[PDB]
Amino acid sequence: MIQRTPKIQVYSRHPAENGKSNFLNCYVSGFHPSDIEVDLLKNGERIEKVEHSDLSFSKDWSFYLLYYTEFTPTEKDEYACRVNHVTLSQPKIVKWDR
Amino acid sequence: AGVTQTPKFQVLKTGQSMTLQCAQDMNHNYMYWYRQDPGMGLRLIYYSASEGTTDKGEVPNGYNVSRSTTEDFPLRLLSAAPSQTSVYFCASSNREYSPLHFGNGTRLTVTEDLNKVFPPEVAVFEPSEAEISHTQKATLVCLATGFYPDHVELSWWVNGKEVHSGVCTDPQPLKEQPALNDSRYALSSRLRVSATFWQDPRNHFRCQVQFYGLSENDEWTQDRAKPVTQIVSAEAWGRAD
Amino acid sequence: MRTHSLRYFRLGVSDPIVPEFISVGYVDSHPITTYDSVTRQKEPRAPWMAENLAPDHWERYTQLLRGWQQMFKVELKRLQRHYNHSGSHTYQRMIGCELLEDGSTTGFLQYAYDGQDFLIFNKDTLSWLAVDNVAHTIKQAWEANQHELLYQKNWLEEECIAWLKRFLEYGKDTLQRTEPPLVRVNRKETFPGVTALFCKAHGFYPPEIYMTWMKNGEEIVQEIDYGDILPSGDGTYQAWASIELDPQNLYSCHVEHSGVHMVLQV
Amino acid sequence: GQNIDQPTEMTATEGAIVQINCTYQTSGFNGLFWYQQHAGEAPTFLSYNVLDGLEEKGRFSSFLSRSKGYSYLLLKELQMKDSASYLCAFLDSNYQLIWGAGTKLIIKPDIQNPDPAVYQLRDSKSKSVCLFTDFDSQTNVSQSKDSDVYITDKCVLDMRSMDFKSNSAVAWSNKSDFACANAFN
Ligand SMILES: *Cc1ccc(C(=O)O)cc1
Repeated sequence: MIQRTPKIQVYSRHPAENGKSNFLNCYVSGFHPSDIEVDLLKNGERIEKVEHSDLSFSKDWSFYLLYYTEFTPTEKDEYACRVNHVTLSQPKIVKWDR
Repeated sequence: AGVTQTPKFQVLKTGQSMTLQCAQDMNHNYMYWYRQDPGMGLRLIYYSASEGTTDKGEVPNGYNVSRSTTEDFPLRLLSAAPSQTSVYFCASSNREYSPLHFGNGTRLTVTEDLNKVFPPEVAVFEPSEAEISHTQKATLVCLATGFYPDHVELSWWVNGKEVHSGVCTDPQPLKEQPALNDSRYALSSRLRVSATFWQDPRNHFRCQVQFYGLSENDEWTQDRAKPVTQIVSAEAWGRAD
Repeated sequence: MRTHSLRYFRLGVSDPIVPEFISVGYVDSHPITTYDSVTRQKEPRAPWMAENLAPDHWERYTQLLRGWQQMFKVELKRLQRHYNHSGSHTYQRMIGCELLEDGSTTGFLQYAYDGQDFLIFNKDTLSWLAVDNVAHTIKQAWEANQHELLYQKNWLEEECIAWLKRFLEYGKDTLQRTEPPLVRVNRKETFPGVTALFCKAHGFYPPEIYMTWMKNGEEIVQEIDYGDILPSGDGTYQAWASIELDPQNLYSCHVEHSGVHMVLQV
Repeated sequence: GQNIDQPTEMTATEGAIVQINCTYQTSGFNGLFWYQQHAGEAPTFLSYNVLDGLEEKGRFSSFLSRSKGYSYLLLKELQMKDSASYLCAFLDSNYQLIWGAGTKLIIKPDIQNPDPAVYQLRDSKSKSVCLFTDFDSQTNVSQSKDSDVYITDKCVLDMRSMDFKSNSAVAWSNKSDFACANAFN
């Protein structure tokens, strides 16, 4: 049984600018099987009102989703994306930079 | 294997309920119920794309179905109406686009009054002496008369065994009163054999009509015998004179 | 117009924790339809599908999908029996067609077991390519049914393309629109010893975009770093390309999007 | 997924050929079927066409032009057993199965030595019936307009042990005075 670990990418809808209303994206792709768990963390803290695209299907048989939330960036606030998958021996946290 | 549909024949009174049963051992997902009426294509009543679902066809009113299992697709008549006089065909198919396998049909007649139900009289007519002399062949005719509904199977038995060779039975019973809505029916058959076979006195020829009418259960407050499901026969013996 | 495609996926899972069965359709990158073993209903995933297809379309495809859900469960169980496989595995189907920019068409049908190529249809030779010996068993049964092969070819070449054209019209204001990319180049000391040129595009639809870096406007550069075409969440997309350089040649970013070529020199 | 037309009825001679046309109008198509339904039996699958062209299966061929909305079922070396109704049906884009009203195929036997005659048969218990037999397959039997008079369809029997086929019709009456010449003209 061959399983594919998810690629995890964290970025803003628009170019970030501290104190301007934006959106924080976590795009989770290339993984198999379909069973995945995703959080957006603000300074290690799980964010509650978080949305996600429905499970999407790729031609190579892998899956992808988008996690997103409306957010205002600042200099002191650290945002990140935590993903668990059967392929991972522990959650993977990816920090947003810039 | 195939599609097992029951009953083959049924008479109902206006208002009566019934269930046609239909079973297939082919693992087919798709089962269908059709009615076939003179001069029009099969019309779908209900279908089922698999166990756990059903949906209306083009003519569902007065019927219902269930599909709790792959094997079975029963058709419920809620309240028999004369408009429901028809031949019903159950069908299955592996898939939405694959060929249909059909059951052998249910011929259903709905009457306002079970007092119009009559079994057949049966007579055998012996071969003409002129046919025998001119052709060295001998045509027996059977005539089933005075029956309603038109639910009969006519068979020829020669010395206790059913025959097919030399037999022609009318495809459809004929109305004795063609005007009348609920006319009683007649049906003819022919059995043709050689003169030498007809002339052997060992030969017993029986015309047998299986009639589908009332059951032992059904209520019957009427002078004449209860017109039940029954075989009516007439017979002739060969003659050497 | 450009290339458009219609694709339908099926996912089956034996012993889910997750639905047993999900189906989703796509026109290009856009979900149009969904169905799963929990809702047991075919639902639109785009407003322009909801608005142009009467209820009887949803009701009829609801019934067909209840059928496909049952066939998929039986088929999967069979594949696990063939393999001596126990516990959870995935069966997957993908069918679809493209209407290319030149008016010519493609069609594809394939299955996956646990996310691996199991069976691929060639609609030209009317044949299934099998990856292993259980595939080659199903290959046989399937290739013995000429009516099924021919039905499939006809589906992919006639029906699929006619559906795709039908859905393209319904969704034209979404699917045939262009949001041209906003492209910015900046030069950044990113880390100690590293100075880099970023060519960043965003706000674009459709998502298909070509971005490269050129040296003296002749040579395409060999050492380019690429940012994936990523959904921004607003129905538009974003991407970048970057190159490292000597703080002191003219470098240029080239972007091709929806029939428009763009050059940015530093 | 709209309309389908076939002939009500066709008549052809044993040993010969018949082509049963089926015309259909649809926006959407997933194939065209022919089924055979013998009198008093269930339909059985004959053929499936979805691509343009001719499919041969023994004595039977099925043709489709997708662009002309047109199929025919061709039957060669016609036999008496081919007598039945032929149902044309197609699938629309949504797998709705739309059925034609069917075509009744009547096969006339090749009567080599016509020997037309009317015979009267007495009841074995006794009453009589009339038999018109041994007539050519091109003979009209006029279904009567006298009301106490019953005349059946022509019926073809095969005495398989003698390799002899014959057409018959039967007539009877509830009237004491009824001659067998009054029947059949
Ligand atoms: C609506 C719908 C859903 C799935 C498919 C498929 O997988 O073939 C087709 C149509």
